[PDB]
Amino acid sequence: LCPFDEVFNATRFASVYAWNRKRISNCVADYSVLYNLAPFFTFKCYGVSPTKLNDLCFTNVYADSFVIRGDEVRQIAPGQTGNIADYNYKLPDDFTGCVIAWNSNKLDSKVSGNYNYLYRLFRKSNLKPFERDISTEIYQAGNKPCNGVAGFNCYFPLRSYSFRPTYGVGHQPYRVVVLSFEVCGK
Amino acid sequence: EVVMTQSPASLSVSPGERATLSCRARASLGISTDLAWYQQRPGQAPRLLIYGASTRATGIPARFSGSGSGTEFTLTISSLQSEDSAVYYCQQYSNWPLTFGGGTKVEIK
Amino acid sequence: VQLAQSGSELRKPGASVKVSCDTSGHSFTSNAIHWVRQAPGQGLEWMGWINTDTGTPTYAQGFTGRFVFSLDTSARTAYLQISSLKADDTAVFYCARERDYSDYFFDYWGQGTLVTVSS
Ligand SMILES: *[C@@H]1O[C@H](CO)[C@@H](O[C@@H]2O[C@H](CO)[C@@H](O)[C@H](O)[C@H]2NC(C)=O)[C@H](O)[C@H]1NC(C)=O
Repeated sequence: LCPFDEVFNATRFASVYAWNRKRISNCVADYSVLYNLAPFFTFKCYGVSPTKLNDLCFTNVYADSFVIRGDEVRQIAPGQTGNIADYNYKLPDDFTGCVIAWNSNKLDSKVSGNYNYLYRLFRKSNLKPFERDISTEIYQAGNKPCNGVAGFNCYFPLRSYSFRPTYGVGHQPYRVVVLSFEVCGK
Repeated sequence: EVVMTQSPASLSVSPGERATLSCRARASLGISTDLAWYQQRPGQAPRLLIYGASTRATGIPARFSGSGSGTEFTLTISSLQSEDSAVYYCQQYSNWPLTFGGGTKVEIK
Repeated sequence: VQLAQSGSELRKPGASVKVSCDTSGHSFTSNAIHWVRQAPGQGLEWMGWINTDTGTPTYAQGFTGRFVFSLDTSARTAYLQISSLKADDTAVFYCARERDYSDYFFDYWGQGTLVTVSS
């Protein structure tokens, strides 16, 4: 069988700018374990109907996992724009796969503020699909070169989410797992 | 769930001799050094020996050295004393069926 | 490192048992306090955890339905509920609390509460 429970149930999820990518190959993928779980608040699939996953075979399955807030969960979709889509994680316009997200307020939020999750705020250009940019070079927002020193018009590209339990539903952390298809179901 | 096969199930080694304890986990993708070693002397509650694959907890003597990464893990105790005769468990803080090992009963000759 | 729990308790089969775990002895930068069950002869079994300051409990595969985790009004002492006790439910229930946040190993352990189901 395929190690889905090594992906969805993992204790450590990476920040969105440094999203993980887990190979799933040479296994039987039973996707019915995904449908029949109470907490999965977004099982969205593009190009494949969710109910027909058990009848299809794929050569590879890649599971990208990261943590964002509820307000940018809609940003994980083909042809979407914004901070997560443009600077952190871009899905191709011809994306074939499923995007799975669920609220993890009890696991990723701390009353004093969980600063452990980062996102990229500034970048020279939009990310290509499935491209990862872990560089933390000082972004030059103006004309005077930064020379690696932050300050005026010299912003560090990464910001902290600051997850707390008392935040609203849109501001609570959401754990997102993106399945890429292009491993036979049974 | 991640299931440990902690072996040997019971050691019996002389004092002053290295005791190697192994904890293999049935994880397809591996754990990647997310293992914790506990020690439960008869009576008292378990004591955290080694968190992570290698680094030891505060107050733990240098004898308890950990090793391993991914799937095969190994704990070694150098220069055993009479107070190291206990039961050693291994835990994965990787997924969220947090599972302890079967335990190894270390005995001093 | 020696979280104070409740003492040993004898309960007839089918009754309910109240296991406490005082945690106010130290200062913890963590929101999770975990419960571990140890059989009288077998090894350690992870029961689950309850989210401090949120009160949301999480249970393992085999420790759901009859096992209920609860907190205090001050969110310091965590209580454990076992209902419809069977003759095979006798065990030592350890209360484990992690030192740092998102460090899911248990540096701090309770003394252990042994429930006995007999007559
Ligand atoms: C992740 O772990 C949870 C347990 O915490 C799994 O949930 C269980 O799933 C089985 C079926 O696979 C059910 O019979 C149980 O009732 C579920 N328990 C709970 C508490 O929900 C979950 O299946 C795991 N994730 C995956 C992808 O397997």
